[PDB]
Amino acid sequence: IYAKFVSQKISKTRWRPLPPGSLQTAETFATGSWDNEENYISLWSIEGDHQLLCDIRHHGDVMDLQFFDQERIVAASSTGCVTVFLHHPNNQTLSVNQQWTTAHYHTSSAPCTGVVCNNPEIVTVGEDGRINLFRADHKEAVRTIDNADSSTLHAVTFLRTPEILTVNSIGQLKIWDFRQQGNEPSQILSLTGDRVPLHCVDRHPNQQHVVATGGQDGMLSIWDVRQGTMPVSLLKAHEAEMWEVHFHPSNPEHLFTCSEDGSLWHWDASSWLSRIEITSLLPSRSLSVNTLDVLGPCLVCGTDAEAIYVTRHLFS
Repeated sequence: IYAKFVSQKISKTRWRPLPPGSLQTAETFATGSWDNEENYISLWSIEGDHQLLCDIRHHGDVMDLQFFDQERIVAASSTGCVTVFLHHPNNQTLSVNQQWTTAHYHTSSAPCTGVVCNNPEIVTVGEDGRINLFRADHKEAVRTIDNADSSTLHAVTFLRTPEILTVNSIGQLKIWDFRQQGNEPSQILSLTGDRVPLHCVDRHPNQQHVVATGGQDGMLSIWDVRQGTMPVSLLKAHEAEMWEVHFHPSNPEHLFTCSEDGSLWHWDASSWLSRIEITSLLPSRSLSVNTLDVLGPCLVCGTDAEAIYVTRHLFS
């Protein structure tokens, strides 16, 4: 593993997906920054090293970031705007491809807090309680659900599309479907109480009913949406907020979490619904680790020390 300092607090880091049926490992990743007057979305290509491929100014903090496909990156802004940026296949520059400037708003600006992609669909959530389904090259949302909750939506994942699951500031998981009538969830699960925000969620890659969430209190919870209103497992973990949680996409016996307390943990259960081994990957006294991504043996993460950490050799 190695660090590179980049003069911006990094909110989001994501690997560019590999061409289908590629045998090479990930080598390009995107970053989004926050807490600057001038925030950026940047692309980087790879003692290891990486260099700046191109960048673009982003208005507002980068609240979330996902690749939609190899060339399109979707960003959520603190302004409420959702933007598709295009990385050109031939000239490698970034440009604004399309956007929904009123994805989230108060009727005042409402941050877009989460986005997930399943090409051609894009799903977004925000502090206005709106849940949007967008499709590439459609000017208007395909569907918007106006959630009437007094809580704040913090993150979203697909279950089986067009079914989704959201988590909120009072510790509830809510399930929705964009084909549904009305604005109510189909099911709710939650923590014991209303005092513990959930900040992140990820679905298991092969078991569409299994999700992991991370909380204000640093704990990892595992849920089975077929089973009751409560978690299956509640595991002590970090000393402060868990900001992201990811199942490894090709071997989900591995799972990764990161925290405000400066930690990034590699959990190795090699089932989550039933002795898990944990390794802490970053140095002691790191500032908040805001984000991570993993693909094959490659891990990238970004911190409030204005650092990006990379390894392309997690298992060798």
